[PDB]
Amino acid sequence: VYPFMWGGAYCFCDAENT
Repeated sequence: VYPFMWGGAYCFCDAENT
């Protein structure tokens, strides 16, 4: 459910922090 930081955050870490 948390494929972000797991394999590589691309939202809360990218979506807003590109």
